[PDB]
Amino acid sequence: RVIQPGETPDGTIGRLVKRLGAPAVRTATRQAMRLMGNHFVLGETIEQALERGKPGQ
Amino acid sequence: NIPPPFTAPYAPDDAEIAARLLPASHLSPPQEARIHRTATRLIEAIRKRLGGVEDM
Repeated sequence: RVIQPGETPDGTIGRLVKRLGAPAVRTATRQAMRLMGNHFVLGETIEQALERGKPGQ
Repeated sequence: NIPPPFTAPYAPDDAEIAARLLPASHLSPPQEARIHRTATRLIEAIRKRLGGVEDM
């Protein structure tokens, strides 16, 4: 999509952006990305998760 | 002409000062809209986030 400027900040992310500012929200998202990638073993199916979490270890 | 040695009342009444400053502070809505935007952008940049003493 193309994002028109001056969009009223609604939604959970919009309200967050209004309170913290867009760049902090981007920073918080990247941290959440580190947390999701490091502390969770996830996949679309269980086989994908199980393959991801693999370690002769 | 060189001004006289500076002597202003040391501690005048706050209210009388505010009575002049409050109306003169008025800005038109496009003026306020521009200030709001510039300030928002300046503050958001500051919240991007090593930093400073306040952070420590």
